[PDB]
Amino acid sequence: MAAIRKKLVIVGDGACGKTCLLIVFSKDQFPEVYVPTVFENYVADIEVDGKQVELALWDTAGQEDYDRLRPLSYPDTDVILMCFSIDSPDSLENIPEKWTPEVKHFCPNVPIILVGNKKDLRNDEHTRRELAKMKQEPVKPEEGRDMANRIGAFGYMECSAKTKDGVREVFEMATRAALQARRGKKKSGC
Amino acid sequence: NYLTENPHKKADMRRQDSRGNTVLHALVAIADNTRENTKFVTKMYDLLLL
Amino acid sequence: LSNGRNDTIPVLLDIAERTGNMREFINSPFRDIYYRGQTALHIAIERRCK
Ligand SMILES: Nc1nc2c(ncn2[C@@H]2O[C@H](COP(=O)(O)OP(=O)(O)O)[C@@H](O)[C@H]2O)c(=O)[nH]1
Ligand SMILES: [Mg+2]
Repeated sequence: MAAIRKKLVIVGDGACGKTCLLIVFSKDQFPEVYVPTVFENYVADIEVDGKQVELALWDTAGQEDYDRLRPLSYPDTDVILMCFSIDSPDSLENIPEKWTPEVKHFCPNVPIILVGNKKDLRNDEHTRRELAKMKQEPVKPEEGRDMANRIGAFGYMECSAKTKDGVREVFEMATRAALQARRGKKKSGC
Repeated sequence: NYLTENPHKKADMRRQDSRGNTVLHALVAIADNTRENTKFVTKMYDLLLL
Repeated sequence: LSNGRNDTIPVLLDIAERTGNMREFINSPFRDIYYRGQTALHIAIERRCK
């Protein structure tokens, strides 16, 4: 009828595929040569259940001087995809440590989807050997499920930008979570 | 007239802002009781409705 | 705006598309809490230049 505008924001460690995830969502064509540090000023059309939603996709990077301007993207945020890398175990443990408190501080009572990207690389021989060099292993799905339960995640999926696996369903569930308008107020003052 | 009807992209009149106010709530919000204001507020309201 | 017409808007837009990122340029919002969300389109409409 009249498309509804919902704000989606991505926060995660660098090199975990956030920008590539949004890009594959946008044009459905993997950029093999050039990837911008951020994907900006885009709105995409999605229909999930009889409702037509324009999703405005913001992107946050922290490489150089973007961290100072990151807080400014959090206001009026409707839904968040907290993202991390499956082929990089270091990404997971920082999510409870540093990413979560900033998200809670600037924008509370917001839905959050914890996602792990690039399922293909966990079975890759090169990444497996590199992790085994430090007596490590790729992030197990069980650990991701436990984390999703642990930090209040609305849902937990996995993406693959190269193979375009699960992006459509991931963003569908993201906008489905966004369309919910929370539950009133809790301990609201007299 | 141009924004609603142009080949590139059309802004439909039924869209609501963050507050939920449609173009008509917005036109009521600026509405005042001076003649200089009502004279065009009512005209634009009828135009958009039709 | 000088007498309703600035000779650099077309050149800026031409350079922007030629440089590859027209989309990100035409609609870039303000970030200060005081003007959040305001677009170049808002300025064009407010200045009353069709
Ligand atoms: N082989 C492969 N590489 C990927 C995939 N997704 C992301 N990458 C790589 O991850 C790198 C950086 O990811 P990026 O989009 O910049 O994540 P960001 O740093 O959070 O913005 C890119 O150079 C890609 O080559 C994938 O599905 N397969
Ligand atoms: Mg990037």
